[PDB]
Amino acid sequence: MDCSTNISPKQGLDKAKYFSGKWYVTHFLDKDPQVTDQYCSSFTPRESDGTVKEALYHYNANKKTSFYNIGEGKLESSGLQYTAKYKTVDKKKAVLKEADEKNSYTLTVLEADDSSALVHICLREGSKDLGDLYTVLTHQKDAEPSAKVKSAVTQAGLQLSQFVGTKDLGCQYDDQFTSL
Ligand code: HEM
Repeated sequence: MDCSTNISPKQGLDKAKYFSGKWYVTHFLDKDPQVTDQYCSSFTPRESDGTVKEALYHYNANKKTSFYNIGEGKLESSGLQYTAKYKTVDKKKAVLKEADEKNSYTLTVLEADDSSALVHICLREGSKDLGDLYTVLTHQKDAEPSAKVKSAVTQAGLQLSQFVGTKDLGCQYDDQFTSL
């Protein structure tokens, strides 16, 4: 597998709209999943002098288990795009593994407004691309994405209908973990 190539951040986006609130994934598009388990995710991204830190949460909807990470990276010269190394933590944010130099993700923001966003994420380990994911995001669980963000899905060459909708998965979030 190869992460999608035509990916660059939309220019003219207002970063205070992305580094805002918390995000819940309402729809995801996973190109070549190595597992069949489907997940829910929420994260809280903050930025300061070009360094991003974000608490990251995954819920396995089949096994009904959750795992936790903290990402850190630097904004690119191109705009709202950053490559993040990440720690592995427990629900109390105790560090189980420090960030290393082989594991990272690149996050690119394709659209972001007052209520919603579209972002792309390539997860990598050493020389291999592990996962390519598009995610539609809202600020509350199960809120409808904006017409603008829906338009950006189609602009990106995609069909929203072909994403997995997370509402039917029976998601469970930990809003204490994502807070702050
Ligand atoms: C609902 C949306 C998402 C889905 C379906 C999803 C799915 C997955 C899956 C299946 C894995 C591998 C789990 C394993 O077998 O260990 C994973 C790992 C990971 N994801 Fe996501 N993910 C989502 C959202 C996100 C987002 C928004 C971010 C970044 C902000 C992110 C960052 C990561 C990272 C860093 C890992 C590596 C964790 C590790 O190696 O322990 N994910 N995700």
